[PDB]
Amino acid sequence: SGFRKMAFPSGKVEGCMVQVTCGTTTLNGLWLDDVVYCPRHVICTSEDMLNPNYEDLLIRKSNHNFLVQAGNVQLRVIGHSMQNCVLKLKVDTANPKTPKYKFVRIQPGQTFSVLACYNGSPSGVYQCAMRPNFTIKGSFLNGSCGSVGFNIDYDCVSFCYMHHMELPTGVHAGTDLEGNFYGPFVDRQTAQAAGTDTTITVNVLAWLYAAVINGDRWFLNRFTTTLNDFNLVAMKYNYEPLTQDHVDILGPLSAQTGIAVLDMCASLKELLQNGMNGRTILGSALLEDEFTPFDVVRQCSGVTFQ
Amino acid sequence: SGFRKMAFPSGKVEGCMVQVTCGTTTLNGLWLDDVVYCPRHVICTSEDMLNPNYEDLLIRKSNHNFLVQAGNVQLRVIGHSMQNCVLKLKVDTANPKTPKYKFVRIQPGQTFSVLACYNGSPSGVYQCAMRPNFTIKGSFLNGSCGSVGFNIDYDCVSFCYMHHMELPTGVHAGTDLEGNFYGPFVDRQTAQAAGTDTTITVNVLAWLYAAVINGDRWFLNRFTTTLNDFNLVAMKYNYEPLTQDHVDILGPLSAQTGIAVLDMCASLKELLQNGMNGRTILGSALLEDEFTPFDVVRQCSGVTFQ
Ligand SMILES: [Zn+2]
Ligand SMILES: [Zn+2]
Repeated sequence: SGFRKMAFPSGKVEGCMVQVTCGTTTLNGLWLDDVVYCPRHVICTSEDMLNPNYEDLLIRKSNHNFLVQAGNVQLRVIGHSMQNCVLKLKVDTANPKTPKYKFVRIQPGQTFSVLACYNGSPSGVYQCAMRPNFTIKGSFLNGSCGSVGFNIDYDCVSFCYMHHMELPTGVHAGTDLEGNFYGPFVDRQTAQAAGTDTTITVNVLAWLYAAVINGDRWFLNRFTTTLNDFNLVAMKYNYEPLTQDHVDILGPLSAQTGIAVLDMCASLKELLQNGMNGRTILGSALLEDEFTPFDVVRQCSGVTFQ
Repeated sequence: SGFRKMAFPSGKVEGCMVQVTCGTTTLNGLWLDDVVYCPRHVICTSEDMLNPNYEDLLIRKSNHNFLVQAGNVQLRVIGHSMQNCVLKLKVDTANPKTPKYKFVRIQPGQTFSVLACYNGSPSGVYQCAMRPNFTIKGSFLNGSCGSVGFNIDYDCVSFCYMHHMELPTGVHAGTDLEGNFYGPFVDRQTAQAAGTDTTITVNVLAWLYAAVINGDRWFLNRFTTTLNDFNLVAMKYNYEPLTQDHVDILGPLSAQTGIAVLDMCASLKELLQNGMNGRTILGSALLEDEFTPFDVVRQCSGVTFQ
């Protein structure tokens, strides 16, 4: 029993981590097989990214302006290519310590674990969601660029995010593992647009099911609703509105608890509409939205495999 | 910038983890050098722990009623001894994958990371505090016994906790790595006393400093106080009262922010005494107490080494 926001174990990743140092400016890369993945602004000492022209900067660099460290050596680089916002760094050896992976483009609302790193060394691991405006609300100090975010199920790591920048208003932006930003963001030091951060409605509902499972089943009430109904309260309070894919994802949670998705929607509104002040759900004074319906089925219910 | 409750990277530990299976009943152990550490109630199928006599149970077992699994094999056990609430399981090989460690008896108020495991395999990692009543507010399903909690600084793992039981009221109890429970608890299935869970006052203060650092410096107010003053509000609201070791631990935080420990105490009271409703601190609607002053200095300030 209990409910914690767990990260995936990070061992499979701590040994894909390396240092990438161009001239100056030191940051992290991901060493898989015989390649190293890193933010292309490693090559920026030029006029900074107050207006950088990456393709013209990158041509002053040769194959061996690029030193990496993996615990202790070099790795010698026998090639490079810029691929949207990522560098690749062809090295001479395959990482003995590479596991099964894919890259994937997570879509907002979903969760991953971040292994925060500084010049190649693990600092910590935390769980996060990609906000509906494709930013993450992270914890990153200077030197953490290139840190990555991953999912696991088997012994198979599904790398999904690479940290690139801190926005001028405290939030974090990055790429998938082939260098396309999430969101409209660019890897320049300019003030970057950023829309409305919505609450991930489907995730809040998963968490209210967790609360019922793990003891706290007394935010429920005696009313019920339609999806059109709830969405007009939803839309109003800055929640992502729900459709039919959400209701079906919630399926077995409604089954193990014996509560219709729609009656759960029904009690959330009274929390969203006329609520405000007092009690407690699974230990939070807020509605949490960084658990997906799968995160819950794990922390309570339905084993995975290993 | 930002502030997250990070766990330590768990790779160093995922490879100290093994399965221990007696007859039936399967749970986790810790495989260090040529020894395996596990809850002694692995040997309980006897009348259950509704009243178990461990020393008489343990004598029906021989050296090789005890099978462990480490990823794939056995480890053959060439000895055993019961040491308070832990088993040891003398095995024939040293874990090739053991790192630098100690055992330590954490004291309430401090934090560690938990690697939640099931029959030898990692599920996840989360950060927690030992509550002042020597329980932890965890997330543990059936089969997680033997999961452990650890601290890191170097490449040196300081194992500090081993999960033993779930109390009848939802909370978790365990031992240090030489088998003495934290708290007055016993490894029997009986209703176990459990005193008042206090808020770790010194940790709340560390977190309010983090909020000032990481943007949120407007819970501060125009008053000040004495330690005797605050403690009488403190005592009243079920906070651990502060002394002089707390004030000094908070030292450099007061230095980087330019705020006297006592003026911080001063604003907390207005939050503790006449407060109630509205705003937001570092994203929480509650006063968080699972960051120690060291956890903060890390997530913001003062690197460690590696
Ligand atoms: Zn970067
Ligand atoms: Zn146990």
